[PDB]
Amino acid sequence: KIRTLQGRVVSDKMEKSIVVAIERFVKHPIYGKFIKRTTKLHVHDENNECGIGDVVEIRECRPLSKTKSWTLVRVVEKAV
Amino acid sequence: ARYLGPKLKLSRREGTDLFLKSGVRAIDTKCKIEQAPGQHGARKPRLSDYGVQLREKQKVRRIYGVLERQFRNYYKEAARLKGNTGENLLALLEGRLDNVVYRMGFGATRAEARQLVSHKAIMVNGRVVNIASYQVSPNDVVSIREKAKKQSRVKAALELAEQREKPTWLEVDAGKMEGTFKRKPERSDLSADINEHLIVELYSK
Amino acid sequence: MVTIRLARHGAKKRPFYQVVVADSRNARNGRFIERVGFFNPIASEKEEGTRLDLDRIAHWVGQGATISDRVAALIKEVNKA
Amino acid sequence: ANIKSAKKRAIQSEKARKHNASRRSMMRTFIKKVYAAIEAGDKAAAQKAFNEMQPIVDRQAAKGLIHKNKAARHKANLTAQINKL
RNA sequence: AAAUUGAAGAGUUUGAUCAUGGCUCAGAUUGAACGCUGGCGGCAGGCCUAACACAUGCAAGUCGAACGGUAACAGGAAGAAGCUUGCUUCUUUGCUGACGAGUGGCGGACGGGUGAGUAAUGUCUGGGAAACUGCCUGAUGGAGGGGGAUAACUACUGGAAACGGUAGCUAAUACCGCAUAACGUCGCAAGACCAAAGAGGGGGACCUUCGGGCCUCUUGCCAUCGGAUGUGCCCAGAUGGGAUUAGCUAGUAGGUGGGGUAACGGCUCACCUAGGCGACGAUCCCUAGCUGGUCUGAGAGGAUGACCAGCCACACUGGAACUGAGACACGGUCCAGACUCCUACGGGAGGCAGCAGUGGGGAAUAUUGCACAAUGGGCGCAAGCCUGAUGCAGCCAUGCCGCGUGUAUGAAGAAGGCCUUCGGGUUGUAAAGUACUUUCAGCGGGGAGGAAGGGAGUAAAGUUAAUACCUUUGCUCAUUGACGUUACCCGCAGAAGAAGCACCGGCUAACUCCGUGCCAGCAGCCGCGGUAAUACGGAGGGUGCAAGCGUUAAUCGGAAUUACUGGGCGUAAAGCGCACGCAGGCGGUUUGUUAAGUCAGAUGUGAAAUCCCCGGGCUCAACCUGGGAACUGCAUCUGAUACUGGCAA
Ligand SMILES: [Mg+2]
Ligand SMILES: [Mg+2]
Ligand SMILES: [Mg+2]
Ligand SMILES: [Mg+2]
Ligand SMILES: [Mg+2]
Ligand SMILES: [Mg+2]
Ligand SMILES: [Mg+2]
Ligand SMILES: [Mg+2]
Ligand SMILES: [Mg+2]
Ligand SMILES: [Mg+2]
Ligand SMILES: [Mg+2]
Ligand SMILES: [Mg+2]
Ligand SMILES: [Mg+2]
Ligand SMILES: [Mg+2]
Ligand SMILES: [Mg+2]
Ligand SMILES: [Mg+2]
Ligand SMILES: [Mg+2]
Ligand SMILES: [Mg+2]
Ligand SMILES: [Mg+2]
Ligand SMILES: [Mg+2]
Ligand SMILES: [Mg+2]
Ligand SMILES: [Mg+2]
Ligand SMILES: [Mg+2]
Ligand SMILES: [Mg+2]
Ligand SMILES: [Mg+2]
Ligand SMILES: [Mg+2]
Ligand SMILES: [Mg+2]
Ligand SMILES: [Mg+2]
Ligand SMILES: [Mg+2]
Ligand SMILES: [Mg+2]
Ligand SMILES: [Mg+2]
Ligand SMILES: [Mg+2]
Ligand SMILES: [Mg+2]
Ligand SMILES: [Mg+2]
Ligand SMILES: [Mg+2]
Ligand SMILES: [Mg+2]
Ligand SMILES: [Mg+2]
Ligand SMILES: [Mg+2]
Ligand SMILES: [Mg+2]
Ligand SMILES: [Mg+2]
Ligand SMILES: [Mg+2]
Ligand SMILES: [Mg+2]
Ligand SMILES: [Mg+2]
Ligand SMILES: [Mg+2]
Ligand SMILES: [Mg+2]
Ligand SMILES: [Mg+2]
Ligand SMILES: [Mg+2]
Ligand SMILES: [Mg+2]
Repeated sequence: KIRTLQGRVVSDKMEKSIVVAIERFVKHPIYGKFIKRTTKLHVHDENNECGIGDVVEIRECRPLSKTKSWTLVRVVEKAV
Repeated sequence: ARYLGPKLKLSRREGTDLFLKSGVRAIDTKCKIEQAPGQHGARKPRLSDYGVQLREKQKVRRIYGVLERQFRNYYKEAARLKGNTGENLLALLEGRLDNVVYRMGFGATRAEARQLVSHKAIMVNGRVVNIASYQVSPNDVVSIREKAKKQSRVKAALELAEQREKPTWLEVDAGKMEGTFKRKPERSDLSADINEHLIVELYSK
Repeated sequence: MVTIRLARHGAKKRPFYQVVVADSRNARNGRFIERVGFFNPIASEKEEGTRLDLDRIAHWVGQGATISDRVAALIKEVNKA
Repeated sequence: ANIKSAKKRAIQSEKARKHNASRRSMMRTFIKKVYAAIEAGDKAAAQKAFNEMQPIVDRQAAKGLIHKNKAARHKANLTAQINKL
């Protein structure tokens, strides 16, 4: 019962870290239409157990660096 | 403020009697009610919807002595209160202290009642009131003070009130110079010559 | 020091105090934490001039909130009933 | 300075500045001794300097010139660097 | 139970009509300004421009219950007193009450003001961990024994001053060791280490070196674990315009290892990877403090953020750091620069975007007023001191609300004015006259409330050996208000001291006459005026408001005229010249499952103030206030599975 977010992975070139393209379904305040405003983050990737195009679940932890504030807990649907 | 000019002029402009005089004599015996004031009188004015709404509002304003700034607030209060806006405005206007005094018969004219209230000859529930726009509540008692209970004008007012029609929602004891506001007056208990629907449409323009 | 005091409001010459718990650093009529009861010194009869929350005031006095002289006088008066 | 309290605190913050600077330099001298003995390769001189430095740092932290969180960091880092020899 | 109840259009394109479409107006508001006029009172408001420059007076001081000391003052034990035999001298004397100056503790980072800068290091909403925290409070313990010197002070001396320098003495809760070391720090552990300060009141003798020892009470000090409050940091979303800003970034993204901050972190350093942000708008330019809220609008919406409250930035300009629990500090300290000031020419001082106030700018915004008497804040055990915070007073019709400037009668329809067909009508019950009332303003007198506390005592309880000192509980006594000549109430006489502004062709309610002649002129649009102008100027009359009335500037509405609710593209403006196609938008039908969007409930929060509903109190109202609803939102949990979407068949 810990607040977590699930999203794709876009880049793995950085050492021991990845990025997550969190996607959501937000309703427009004015026109009342549902859109997809994505959100990018920097997630710690100890042991580099991830890959590009993979679905991951993350967790909010202490800031590891200037842009790092999230860490992963597992990996699911390791599509190639 | 208050209007200090002629009153039969306003009555002629409105085209009907507004009860601004004592009523000892008739209106025709004192003025030409059928002829509008000014050089261009003796011809019936031909007015539009805005004109007739303005005349309907001005008739009530001149009858009750209220001004535009104090009448718009009454209209706002009537609209704010639930129910018929037009009936609530009339009820609030009838709830004025000077109007209540005039209806009871302690004053021959509403202007005289206002003057008495200003000069502090009237108390409500034993407490004097110095405001001519005091809102009377049900089960209230309005009595004349001892200092001014021996007024020839204050007794001729009752002598004319007994000739005039009596209010159902009020009670009065002429011997004690006292009256009771029983209930809030209804639409049926008032005159039928006032079309209150012409004021709401005018103020919502 | 977190304290319980009286913040003044109302029109001129007719004040109305509210017993509130706030830090001594903050202003009188500015920032506070909780509002506990009011006080009308010019209130007439058959009209409550004090509606303090004794349970809530004790909850702060047990944590360290001090009490002003006027607040203590009002507490004594309300306890005298 | 238009206030007597400000005029007095002006020299109160100077005498205290001199005392705090002297104590800080005295502590940093032992800190530098430990850091210079660490990389020399010895494991006895560095340990002796650590025992010479620790009470001074603890006393300064108690007096309030520095913080116990900083004193603990200094001691832990020096001990970790010494234990690798 | 209630918490809402909410929608108007008109004029003008044209010989005439319809349609589309542009312009203007009736409406509601302002921190508003100008013209005319001007009775009062109550609650509110008052440099939006030059974050331009400031003369002058105040705005942060307090503690003798921290310690040396008495420069002033009064109360003196004693004695030198002129002697009057008690005293109107006066050395000396800190012993006493108190205290200039100084050391020291605390406060100065709160309170107050401004919005230049910041379009994100800021603000709001909702989540957190990796942190600190004086004064406040709970608990566990300790509180031992020493020292060297500095002020103030004395002598000398530099300098015009500001400001210092040298030689010497002394005090503490100032400073430093030092003694111990725990549930504190370090480390796997063993083990190492870090703290204090005392002060005041009263008493029985065991003691006294006659100062005090000794006992009790209060207060104060140090370590740790806590609590509350406050502060620092991080993430997600939201928070202006411009693409005629399409490429930016090398400490830049990350990693390893040191250093550093109270704390995580390129915060910083050495090395290694070439990454990171960006069409969902990176970067750059312009403007702009943000929010709760305010105006308009029925409503979604549009504009805006003055006064009340919360957050952020700043204190002449650009940077810096110390003390300090907490500033990189409005009235604290260095240095550089401009602007003033003193000068003996070597040299020094100052920062009103604090409260009043000055000059200048502008259309424009106030009194160098009283008081700490209340609520707060700082200091102090307390009394008590300070407080331009605050409570109040002064000016301004700037806005809101209330009252009045008299009521009744009063036709000979007075006189006069205006119009006229010359009969008359209008001003007109209007005035005068007649009886009455006196609110407000003025005079006199009375008179609440904002005042709870504090002090002096007394009795009891606690307290201890103790009826001592101290705390609490009651009771008694003389008191503590700037406002204030208070609110408020009662008599005096007398209608006396109190009404103006705009408009009258249509929009829009209200017409006649006289002077003029496309001249003078009005104007928001249509437009009027070229000898009978209801449109110019004046008079009479009338209409709308009212101590306000008009004009001007800004916002919204009408404008469905940026249309999500709520519009169009054949001919008024609007379909790319036509195709392919990435991202993207949408998507046939059945089952099963997940339950993200969506739907229901619950919890936390969504500050207070403001809107609204039900009431209450200032003689009503404005105004204040009690409770509730609401704050359409966000986060989490419990579920439902009809639809979209994720997965499989
Ligand atoms: Mg008025
Ligand atoms: Mg200086
Ligand atoms: Mg035409
Ligand atoms: Mg049109
Ligand atoms: Mg000055
Ligand atoms: Mg002194
Ligand atoms: Mg502001
Ligand atoms: Mg000490
Ligand atoms: Mg020790
Ligand atoms: Mg000691
Ligand atoms: Mg580098
Ligand atoms: Mg490290
Ligand atoms: Mg590091
Ligand atoms: Mg700005
Ligand atoms: Mg609309
Ligand atoms: Mg805005
Ligand atoms: Mg300036
Ligand atoms: Mg500066
Ligand atoms: Mg420091
Ligand atoms: Mg700052
Ligand atoms: Mg300061
Ligand atoms: Mg500064
Ligand atoms: Mg200043
Ligand atoms: Mg000023
Ligand atoms: Mg001026
Ligand atoms: Mg000027
Ligand atoms: Mg005070
Ligand atoms: Mg002073
Ligand atoms: Mg005549
Ligand atoms: Mg009077
Ligand atoms: Mg009193
Ligand atoms: Mg008309
Ligand atoms: Mg005109
Ligand atoms: Mg003519
Ligand atoms: Mg004219
Ligand atoms: Mg005229
Ligand atoms: Mg619109
Ligand atoms: Mg259209
Ligand atoms: Mg064409
Ligand atoms: Mg076309
Ligand atoms: Mg085509
Ligand atoms: Mg489908
Ligand atoms: Mg769901
Ligand atoms: Mg829900
Ligand atoms: Mg009431
Ligand atoms: Mg709220
Ligand atoms: Mg499906
Ligand atoms: Mg799809």
